[PDB]
Amino acid sequence: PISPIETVPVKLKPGMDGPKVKQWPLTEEKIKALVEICTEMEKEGKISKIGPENPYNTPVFAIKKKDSTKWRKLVDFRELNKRTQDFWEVQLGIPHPAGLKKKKSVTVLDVGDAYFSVPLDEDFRKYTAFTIPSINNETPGIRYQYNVLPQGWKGSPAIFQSSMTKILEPFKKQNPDIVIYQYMDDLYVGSDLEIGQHRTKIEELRQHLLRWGLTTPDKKHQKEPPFLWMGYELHPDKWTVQPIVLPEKDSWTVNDIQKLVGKLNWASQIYPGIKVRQLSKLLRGTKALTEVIPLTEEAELELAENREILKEPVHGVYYDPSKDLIAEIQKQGQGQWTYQIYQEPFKNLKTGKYARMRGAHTNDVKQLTEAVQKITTESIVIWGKTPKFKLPIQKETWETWWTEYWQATWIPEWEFVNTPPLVKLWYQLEKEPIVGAETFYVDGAANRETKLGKAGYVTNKGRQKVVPLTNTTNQKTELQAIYLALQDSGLEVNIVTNSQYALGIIQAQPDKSESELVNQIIEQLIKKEKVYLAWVPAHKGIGGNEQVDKLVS
Amino acid sequence: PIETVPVKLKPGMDGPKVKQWPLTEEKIKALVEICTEMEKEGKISKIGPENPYNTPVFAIKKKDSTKWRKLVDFRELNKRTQDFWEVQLGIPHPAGLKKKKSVTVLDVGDAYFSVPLDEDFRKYTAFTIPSINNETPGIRYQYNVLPQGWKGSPAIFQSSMTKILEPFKKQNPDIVIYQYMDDLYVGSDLEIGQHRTKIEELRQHLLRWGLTPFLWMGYELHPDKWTVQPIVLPEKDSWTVNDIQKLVGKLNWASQIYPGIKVRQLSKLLRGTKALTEVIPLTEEAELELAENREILKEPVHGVYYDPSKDLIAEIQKQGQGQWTYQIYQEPFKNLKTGKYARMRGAHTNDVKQLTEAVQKITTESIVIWGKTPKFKLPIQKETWETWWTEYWQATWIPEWEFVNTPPLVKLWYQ
DNA sequence: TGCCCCCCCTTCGGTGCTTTGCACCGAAGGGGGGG
Ligand SMILES: Nc1ccn([C@@H]2C[C@@H](O)[C@H](COP(=O)(O)OP(=O)(O)OP(=O)(O)O)O2)c(=O)n1
Ligand SMILES: OC[C@H]1O[C@@](CO)(O[C@H]2O[C@H](CO)[C@@H](O)[C@H](O)[C@H]2O)[C@@H](O)[C@@H]1O
Ligand SMILES: [Ca+2]
Ligand SMILES: [N+]
Repeated sequence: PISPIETVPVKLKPGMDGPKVKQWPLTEEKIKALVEICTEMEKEGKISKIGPENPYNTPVFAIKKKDSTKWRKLVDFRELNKRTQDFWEVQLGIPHPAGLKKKKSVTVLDVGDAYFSVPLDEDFRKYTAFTIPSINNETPGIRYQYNVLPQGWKGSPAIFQSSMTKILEPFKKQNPDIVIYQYMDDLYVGSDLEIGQHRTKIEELRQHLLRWGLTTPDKKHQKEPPFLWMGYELHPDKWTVQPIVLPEKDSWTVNDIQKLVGKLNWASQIYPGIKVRQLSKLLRGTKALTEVIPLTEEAELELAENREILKEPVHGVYYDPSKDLIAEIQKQGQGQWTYQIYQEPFKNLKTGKYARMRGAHTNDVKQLTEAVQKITTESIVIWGKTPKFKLPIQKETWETWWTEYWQATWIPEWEFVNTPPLVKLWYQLEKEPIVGAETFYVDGAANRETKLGKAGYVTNKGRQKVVPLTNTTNQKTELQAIYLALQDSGLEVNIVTNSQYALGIIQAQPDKSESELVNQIIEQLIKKEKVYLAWVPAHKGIGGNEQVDKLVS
Repeated sequence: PIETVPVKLKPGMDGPKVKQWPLTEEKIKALVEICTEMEKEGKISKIGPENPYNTPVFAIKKKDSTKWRKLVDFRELNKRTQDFWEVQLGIPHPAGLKKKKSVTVLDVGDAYFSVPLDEDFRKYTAFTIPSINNETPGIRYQYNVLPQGWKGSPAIFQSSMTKILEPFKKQNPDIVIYQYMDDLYVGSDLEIGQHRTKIEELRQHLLRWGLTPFLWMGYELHPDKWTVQPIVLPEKDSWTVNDIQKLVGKLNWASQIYPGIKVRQLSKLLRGTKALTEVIPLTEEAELELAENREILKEPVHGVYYDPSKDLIAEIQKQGQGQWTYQIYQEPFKNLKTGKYARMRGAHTNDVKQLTEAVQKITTESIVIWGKTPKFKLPIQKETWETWWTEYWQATWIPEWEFVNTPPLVKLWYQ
């Protein structure tokens, strides 16, 4: 046969043979539409018919193109993919319009039958064999093998995407004034040239692609803005995402909320202030995908707030490398954060949100540090540099945090922005014991079998307490003893525990916790004026620790 | 006309399949310029997706260096590459390198590019250059010569290296030379001027082979001036209840290292239920118990020696105010070295930058003293470290590390 | 009823010290999106 472009050697995993899966029953409406498409691939030379010496076979089906009258052919190579060698995908990410520079001339192209315009590895074509019913399995039928990249094979996207780059590489090197964003078969080409020289280079590229067997039909040739590209709309000075459809159903299932939150996440890249905490909080729970969930009072308000954000059309701007990048974060409450990235005020390049709750106990300062890290990586991906940060945290607050924390932490070059609610530390433990403050020696204990336990304290002023606890653990009683000391103490208190577990949690100054008991401890710590925590080894005959260990054990 | 040394992987192991992480604009421009020049010289060649292997790559600037230096994270490949001690291509470690008054480190990695690599092994040295905003998909390359940062390059080149060093080693028999990865460690007891003179001689000695990042840079060490940070008990004459509680907790922990420490007579001082700020005198039995404990902390730990077959482990503690402590060990509580860093670069403003400098300092000391790179237990969150550490790295090697979170319940290594 | 990539939110099981309870993390399955 004819040889299109340079092929790619493909192998099977060692000791593995081709697939033998046969075919499942197919409806007559699909069997009829398939034999028409098979004949076209034979004419163009994309598929050969000879396969009596081929014991392999892979099931085939067909579904229609996205809002297009054409049926798409697909082969379920899932058995072949298990037996095919591994590839390294050259697709490392997704391009974003916020990283595009403004250009005077723009063109968008789509390659015709891309996968079918690249020659497959000669020795591998035998394993791509497939059978199609002739007339409801009455007669044997037509067997075939792929001569090009088939849709459904795990190696098809990587092989085409790499061969596409080799063809464009000489064109890009010989035209440095041009910018080419290649993503699968779709092509973005922009320059600051006059549209006449632009359409000239565009046709030069169209011929160059045709010089390797790649068609560029005019039905997909976009010459006039707004350019539909990667699901956005590209205007000369601004860009915006294509319209987003919000399901307005009155009976929400589990699968409905999953679709709702997914669309809100996609919208948050340009629509600022999107919240999905209370809406996603409805999905937690081992519920079936069809179970109907009633929307809570907080989730209904959250959905209404998101509806108001999407009523007005929002647009982003393009990147100017001559100006700095500015990233401004705002706290939304309940561990929610939104940010905007811009270069000139009120002209956002893109927006986003960070709502990840990592860890059982945390504070806003930690969550802000994590949001900064998300933005930093996101900015390096899109623009290759770290933005200047405007954070709702005072320099004094941040200085106190990182200098005193035991883990290394840091924020890049940033300045304070007085946009409430400000992030702060809600309490600070003293570094030295408090003179004149009552000293509480706390301890706890619980039975590993009965899950029953006691927790109490004893002070230097003679004050004592022991409380029995049911359905508890060693860790819970140790926390409970600290909570008792905080409740029964003045505004200034020294507390001596032997609980490494509790002390590790509290010293990290959390302001929120998944544990109801830790949250109550946090509430007491904010009320106090001076708190000192100290640790002592257990069973060493130390102060009240030996005394209170007997009381609770 | 040089035949290639065949290389195999450890049996039962595939190749490295580590994803490429995002790179800043300045690092991508540096890699594109370097990889284009390395492609003209045949040192690398483009590959496709049929190669399932990949290794991260980025660029660094060494200390006081204005030009970029390509650096590949061959950590996953080195662990999967056969250990050349079994092929007897290992480099013995001179115990006298740590005793010389001055040690200079030279980047001799540029010489590896002259030796070809085994054809069957080139597929494992694959890497990918990313593009800003994913304008272009991954541009994958693979090595055709000995790559920098790979543990097999100095081993294969060692036969070539010892010949180039024979005239200098014989003219200067009192100079110790050690080779580790892309670096060459040269130590002598001469005067500083005569030392740098002998270093400049060794540079021009290599150019005599070069005719038949660059060699001009060098960094001076002083291992004879390296000290250790011992465990110390504070000296007070009036002790509060809280002071003694901290002391007993510290001594109780230290007893895991020194089994002779007792706290029986000091714990009995904390018999009652006293306020923490109450000053209490020391009993007669307690004064002897404290004095006897300081003597134990002076003498060395029994049974602590370096095992060449065990890995080195390093822990680092953030003490604040720019202070950083560290311990190197193989078995727990059997520390081979303890130390403390202060006023490093980035002090009082950047924790990640200081931690990066400490990791480099500890690894360098480990190479000089034992010829190994330890595995680090870093006191930092995983995402916090992986976001910034490349911006402050200035070494040609990269050690293994994991992340921990240990609150300092007992200020053990720094009062 | 196919293939490849990226993002967020939740669950679940493995791992190692807080230890036999509890906290963390990476994989996986749901969704969004791209071709
Ligand atoms: N469902 C999908 C969608 C896309 N693809 C990949 C992506 C692309 O690399 C290739 C599609 O090749 P085509 O060239 O046929 O793409 P279109 O449907 O746009 O066809 P047309 O505009 O030329 O008439 O196959 C795919 O596997 N499966
Ligand atoms: O920082 C750890 C981080 O790096 C990765 C990818 O680069 O792995 C590298 O670091 C590990 C820890 O030292 C090595 O074991 C590994 O060989 C090396 O590639 C990630 O795996 C990890 O998240
Ligand atoms: Ca197409
Ligand atoms: N106990």
